[PDB]
Amino acid sequence: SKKPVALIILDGFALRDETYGNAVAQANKPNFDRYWNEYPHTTLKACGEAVGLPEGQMGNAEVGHLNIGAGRIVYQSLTRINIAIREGEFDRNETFLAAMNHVKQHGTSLHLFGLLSDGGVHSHIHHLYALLRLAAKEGVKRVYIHGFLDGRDVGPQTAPQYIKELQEKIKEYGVGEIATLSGRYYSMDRDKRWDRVEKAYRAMVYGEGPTYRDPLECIEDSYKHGIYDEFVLPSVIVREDGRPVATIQDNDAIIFYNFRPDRAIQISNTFTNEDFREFDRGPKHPKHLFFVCLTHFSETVAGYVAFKPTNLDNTIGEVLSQHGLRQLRIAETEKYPHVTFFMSGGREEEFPGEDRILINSPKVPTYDLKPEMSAYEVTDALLKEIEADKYDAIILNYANPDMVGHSGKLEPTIKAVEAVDECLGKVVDAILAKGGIAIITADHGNADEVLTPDGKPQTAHTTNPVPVIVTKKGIKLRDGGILGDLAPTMLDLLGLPQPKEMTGKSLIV
Ligand SMILES: O=C(O)[C@@H](CO)OP(=O)(O)O
Ligand SMILES: [Mn+2]
Repeated sequence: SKKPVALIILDGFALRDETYGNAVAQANKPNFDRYWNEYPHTTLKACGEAVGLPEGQMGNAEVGHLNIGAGRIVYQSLTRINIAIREGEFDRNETFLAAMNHVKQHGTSLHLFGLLSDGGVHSHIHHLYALLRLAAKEGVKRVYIHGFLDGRDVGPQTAPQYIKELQEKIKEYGVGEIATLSGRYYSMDRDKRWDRVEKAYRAMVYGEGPTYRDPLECIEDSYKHGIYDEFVLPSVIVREDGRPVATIQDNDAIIFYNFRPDRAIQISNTFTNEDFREFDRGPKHPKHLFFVCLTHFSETVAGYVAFKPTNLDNTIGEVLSQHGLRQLRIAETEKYPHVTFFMSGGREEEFPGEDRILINSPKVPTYDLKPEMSAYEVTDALLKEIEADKYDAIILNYANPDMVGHSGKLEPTIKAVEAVDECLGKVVDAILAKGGIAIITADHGNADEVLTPDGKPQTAHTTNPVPVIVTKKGIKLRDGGILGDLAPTMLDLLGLPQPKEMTGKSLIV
């Protein structure tokens, strides 16, 4: 039948020499290793300019998957917006101005909300300072900030530094008041866990949740309970009279300064959807909100986009489609969006011939509680499909390393890696039996450093290079490649012509 070519992405699996806090190196990976010893391999740059990001910036699932599926260096939003601020164009943004014009003409309020850190994955605090300075320039009187605490793209208990810096800028620009503070767990969920979402929503609209006069005391009090940045309960900052600093009301304007869509869609829909059934918003639910998305989130969001998106044509998925091949995209909840939407270049609709399998991730708050996650069910489901001789190409993502690594815990991250390695063996073998080829790789680093030099949790990504194995004897892979070379390599294996849009180059010599 078919000799399937499979693209296998071991999420957050990177190569790093130091083995201290390196889950990847400490894990027993017989399968992975044997493939690395017995087949052609290399490494690829998945950070900075190589993937369309500023120099020094680390990579992540969105970037990685856009680039991997695009076959070219994809220009990222972070970079694009940093440049706008640099070139004096940010202040001339018609969407920002219209938002500020709105609150001024109708005398409502402007609210700014998003991740409060310099992680650069979902946002950057510097953009917020940019919106605050622009606001002061435009003469907006009432500006309120609703902060989503990080602890995931940055240190786990670094919120206080960001809060302190923000307070300095506030005083410097002369506008803005921190209204609420919520952990990204509740305000930026992407797993459709509406109870978490509702918590954040009700804090911002009804001033419901833990109340404090001082933002810093809110943080310190939560730490005392062992609850850090990422998981802090949506809290409300109150005034001297006990009233909330500010609640979101009819006709106010909202600028969500996040530039990555997966964790922004949910809370955005909660604010803009005329009909919302996931949960009851209650009778005061603010209506007529002038809503601004920093970048395109989804068509379901009844708002405006500051920076317009641009189609990426002829991504691996499209080429496969145009040539009549049947493709499958598969992963569990946590990375389902990446193997589908991002892999297809920011498109949600399946291509003709494209099949998708979604496997539910375990019902646990944090994955360090269940390292193997749902890796076995994914593998099972995939093996059946492989056995049926249905697909010409396959795109699989094992989310374990990144998900468990984000916990900053060494032992669980090792179990995760080993769980993935076991499954990987079963998958690559079955592929080989069908006479196909596999392309083992990753989208970015993480699991390779889940502890700081000092032995403390390291919850973020790394800048280390990712691995690449092509299960085909008799060939050689060139070095110095980048993720944008993977798509071309797959088309090479499939004997399909490479489109002009893909400015990348096959790794096969
Ligand atoms: O959890 C997420 O949304 C990011 C970190 O902010 O991780 P990844 O890029 O791997 O999805
Ligand atoms: Mn991650």
